Amino acid sequence: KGGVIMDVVNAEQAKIAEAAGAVAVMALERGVARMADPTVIEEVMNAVSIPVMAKVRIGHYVEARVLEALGVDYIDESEVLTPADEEFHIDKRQFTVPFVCGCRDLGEAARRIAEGASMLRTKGEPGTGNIVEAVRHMRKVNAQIRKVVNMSEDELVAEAKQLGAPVEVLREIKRLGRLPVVNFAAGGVTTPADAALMMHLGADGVFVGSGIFKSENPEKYARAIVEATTHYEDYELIAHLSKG
Amino acid sequence: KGGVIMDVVNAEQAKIAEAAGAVAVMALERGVARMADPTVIEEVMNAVSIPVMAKVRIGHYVEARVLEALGVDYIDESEVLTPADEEFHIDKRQFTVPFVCGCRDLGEAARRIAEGASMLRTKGEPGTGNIVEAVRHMRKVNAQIRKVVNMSEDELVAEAKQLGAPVEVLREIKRLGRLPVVNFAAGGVTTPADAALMMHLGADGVFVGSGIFKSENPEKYARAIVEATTHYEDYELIAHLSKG
Amino acid sequence: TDRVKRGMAEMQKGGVIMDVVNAEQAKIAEAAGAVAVMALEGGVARMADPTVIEEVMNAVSIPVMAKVRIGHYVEARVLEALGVDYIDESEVLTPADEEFHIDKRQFTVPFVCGCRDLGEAARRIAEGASMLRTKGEPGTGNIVEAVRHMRKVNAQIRKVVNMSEDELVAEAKQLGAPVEVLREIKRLGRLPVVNFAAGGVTTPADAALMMHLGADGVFVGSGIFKSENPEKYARAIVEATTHYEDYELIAHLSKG
Amino acid sequence: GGVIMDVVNAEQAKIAEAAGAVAVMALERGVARMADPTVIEEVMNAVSIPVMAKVRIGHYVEARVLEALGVDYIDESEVLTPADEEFHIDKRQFTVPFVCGCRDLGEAARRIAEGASMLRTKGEPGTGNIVEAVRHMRKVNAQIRKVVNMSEDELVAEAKQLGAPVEVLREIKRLGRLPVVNFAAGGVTTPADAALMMHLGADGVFVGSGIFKSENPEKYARAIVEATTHYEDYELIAHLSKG
Amino acid sequence: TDRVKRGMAEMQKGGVIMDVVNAEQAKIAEAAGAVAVMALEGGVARMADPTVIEEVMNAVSIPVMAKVRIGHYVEARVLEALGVDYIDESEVLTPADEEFHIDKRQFTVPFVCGCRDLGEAARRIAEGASMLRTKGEPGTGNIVEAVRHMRKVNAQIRKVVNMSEDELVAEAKQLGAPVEVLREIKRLGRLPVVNFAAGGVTTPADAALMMHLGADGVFVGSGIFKSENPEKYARAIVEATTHYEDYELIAHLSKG
Repeated sequence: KGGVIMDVVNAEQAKIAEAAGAVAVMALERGVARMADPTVIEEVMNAVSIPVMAKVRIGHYVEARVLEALGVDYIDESEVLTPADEEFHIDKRQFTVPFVCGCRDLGEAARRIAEGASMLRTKGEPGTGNIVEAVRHMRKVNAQIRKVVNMSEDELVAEAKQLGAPVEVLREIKRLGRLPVVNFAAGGVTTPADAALMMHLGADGVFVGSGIFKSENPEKYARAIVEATTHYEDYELIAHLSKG
Repeated sequence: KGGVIMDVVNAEQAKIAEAAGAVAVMALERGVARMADPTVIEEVMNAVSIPVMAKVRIGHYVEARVLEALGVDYIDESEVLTPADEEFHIDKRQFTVPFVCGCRDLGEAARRIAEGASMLRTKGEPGTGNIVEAVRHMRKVNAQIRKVVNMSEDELVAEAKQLGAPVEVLREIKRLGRLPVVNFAAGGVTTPADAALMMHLGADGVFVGSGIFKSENPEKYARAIVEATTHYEDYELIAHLSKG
Repeated sequence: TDRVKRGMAEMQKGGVIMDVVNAEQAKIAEAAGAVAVMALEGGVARMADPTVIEEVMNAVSIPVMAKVRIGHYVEARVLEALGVDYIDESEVLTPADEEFHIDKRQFTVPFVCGCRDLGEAARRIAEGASMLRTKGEPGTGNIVEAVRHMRKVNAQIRKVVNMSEDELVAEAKQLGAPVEVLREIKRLGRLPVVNFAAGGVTTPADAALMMHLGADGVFVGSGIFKSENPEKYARAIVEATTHYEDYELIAHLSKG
Repeated sequence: GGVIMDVVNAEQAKIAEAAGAVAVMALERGVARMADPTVIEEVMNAVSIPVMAKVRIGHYVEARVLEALGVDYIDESEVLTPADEEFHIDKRQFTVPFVCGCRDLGEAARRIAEGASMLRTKGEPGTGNIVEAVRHMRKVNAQIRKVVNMSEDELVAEAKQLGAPVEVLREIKRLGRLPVVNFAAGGVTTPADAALMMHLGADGVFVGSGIFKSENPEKYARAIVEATTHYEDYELIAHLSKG
Repeated sequence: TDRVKRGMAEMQKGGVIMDVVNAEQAKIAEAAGAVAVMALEGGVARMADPTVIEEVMNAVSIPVMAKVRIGHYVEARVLEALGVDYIDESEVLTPADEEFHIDKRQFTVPFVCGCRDLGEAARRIAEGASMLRTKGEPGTGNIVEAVRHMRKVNAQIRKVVNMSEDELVAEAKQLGAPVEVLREIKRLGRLPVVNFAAGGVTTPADAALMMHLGADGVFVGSGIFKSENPEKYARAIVEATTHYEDYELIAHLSKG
């Protein structure tokens, strides 16, 4: 909960991220984008004590099994890599290691969960610095959850048909009053204000990319995001944090 | 299993049907078609020892609760009556009495099951004497079951999305190798040949309507259907049975 | 002022309102347990002759309604002047204005209006309606449209009650509703007026269904008086509507 | 009757105040966001007149940040990169008042229902072209005139047509005008332009960084301010169009 | 006669086949553990110069394939005459006939053909293909199309294996396939020929994936020889393809 997860390409960036207060890090390096070289992942795992994630192409069962074997803590089945299967996602239920997946709406979310996803993430539009798509997705998902939590029980099967969702997952959402997994914001989150907004909109946490490390003082900038995400209703603090 | 269920409008027809070998009977009488008068249903329940069915308009929770209270053994949420809810079916999970529902394909079947249906039935085109739609539906459902039983496990979620079905029901079908409920043919079944055909195509049994009682020798005609449905590969016998 | 009109309608919940064309029918309805009665008489259908309405008002102690053509300000003013208790601005009569409904805020007498969805409901309320009614498809004996309308309205209420406060203006634009009414529904948790079922309600099972689906009560038409024992039939509806979860009871009442 | 000017520093802020601006709008000038608070504080400290700034459409938190800085007015502005393409800030939950853009009476009424305290024409900013600001001011005022004078019983239907909250239309009818002030904005370049907007029914105007790119910003800013105040003094406006 | 051609291909399962342009590359491939090699050289691409093919055949003991243009009967006859072991009627060369493929039944030398779905596969087999291959999108490094094609073909096989016998003719009409081939697939429970992955296979993980998805083996292109240590890289693929469920092993091989 409450946390920020950061993208890193080496041990130095990993240590900054850990020092800045990240709850976890996402190992990458940077045509066709594949699973990272395991050297880099091991480099990062050795550099920190906080959980390390990495990531695979959509549908790439074997890339995922490789990362599981490397002892990675979380796998992100990620659309920002070149999809390897355009119709079917990994059957994540068959893995020990837990998975994070992207979603744009409650139908997708529910299908990812039925495939065995342990965690969800907004799809966003990564690299753009623009928060708009992440906001669209978080609003859509949460609006649809609210509708489902409060709807007449006998209308769920029909709702499930409409959304393209598994009814059992909707029934669980209704019963819990929320998603049975955590759902983070991801894509374009750039300023402290952005991060706190995502929390305001119902995110459980946020993902942030390599933008942090292109700034002049990455340590300070990473901390600003971390503190804004934790104290997302402290507007005096966030105002202060946004001066760098 | 193996059985024939017959439509009846009074005690006399009920006794014929029981005497002919029906495993159960379906009480009716005959603008807007509603649940039958409970007098007629009680008449029929008193006339026989075999289970009695009746049913209600689609979506008619209270008609169904009335029949449950009357001590009816099975409720048919039936499209041949005037639908009362064109978007939502009864939440049958909330009832003691079991329900039979119509379906045309595995998507529908699976939604009915997720609503709590205990038994399924082909939709057919009732009253026409034409077996063609019942055949279409039985072939469709069974073809789709065969596909699902034998398909790659990781493709089910996507299949469920395509069919508009709850994935848990597909997973159960795969695991069992068939539907978790019984599925009868219904609509247009007229000759002994027809009845045995439906069994040949994978039906668990058949429903037959008031056509029987408009014939000259209903007893003989009802028996012919019953024996054809039980001995559906005895072609010498069926040939004999079809001479009336 | 709106609280007084509305307080009079909320005194009707649990109840059945019946259509009648004369004093005899009115007395049957009252005797049967109706909380109110609706006075009436293809081709063009107008406000009823005031003689008939007076006949009915004089025949019973329970409130009398009547209803007018949609948009017919003057017909409404006439009924108000007759001392009618409630006016139904009703689409079953031939609409007189196909674009604008009566500005009911300018009347002492409270109005009931039909609606198919929460957008319509909210517009009726903004026009000053004190009570709402499902549109149904009247005369058919078929409950299906009334069900559609009650499910739609209630599903949309449930959505609004529970949605994020900052999304309501956009919701209101989507539904074609006045935002202040949505805000009130969210605050209250329900409609600020009573909402009855109407159209096709025919058996006891039907009436109780409507209550099951969230209706505050039901309207029932001249079908009752074409039956063999109207008194018994009217009572059956009334008892089914009051005891809508008593399935043993509803079962017995259905023989007749 | 006033003029509000865009400024990027203390120097520009003081010129604007000295020229007679009723307020100033702080900015810095990819993806456009809320300004760095340093710049806003720089501007707030430089002048005594109200300071405005800003936020991206839908950015609740950016707005809360500005509120916390002690800014006087927030502009929920479409010239910044929208952060929420479906929902605007629920301004009713804030102490600080907001200004919003609108193109027609429907939009205006929704902004007001969201809690806007002030309205502004959308214009097409940066172009020097007044044409869109005119289109919006004409459309809004024509629709107001229609509403003020229309039959009471036709307002619910009008509200459905315009996509507006009927309570806001009812208020406009009762008041005979908008319940908030409505300024022109976008492309206002010459004194003639500013006075035109007033002629068309604007309550005032916004003007951008164009002023400070001229040779004598102080003179130019004053010209606009005097033209906006004395918008029917054509001899005066003629005089002010020369330098 | 068809059993002899096919018996030679089934001796290739589990294996990796590599593209080579000269003797040096051929020897690397053979040394790396390839079960065979594929001899080759935008604008128009034809059958290779026979000099190069002979160069390659003389350089190694493992089978040599080459690839021809689609429909190029004569190019194929030329390669047959050169004593090549397998001919690939290949869409990566510029098609010579856009409507008709070679009638491979009239040849001694066995052919491999591309397919995207079971319809195509069955038509290739009816034309006399002895081996099948995914079409992929070659040169891109992207596995996605090869995966699409392997999933489609295998999903359709699984459907046919298990479907009701009397539905096959209609299935065959739907898929544009010869029914006798479908009947054989149903009887066998699988394709009567071997089916390899091809197009974009780039990492060890890729190769093992294809096996996971049901490929009988893989083809890999000139990408191998543009790497820094082709020998090591080629071996990595070969070992990953053989030990496709050994994830610890596949993990180590990926450093290089």
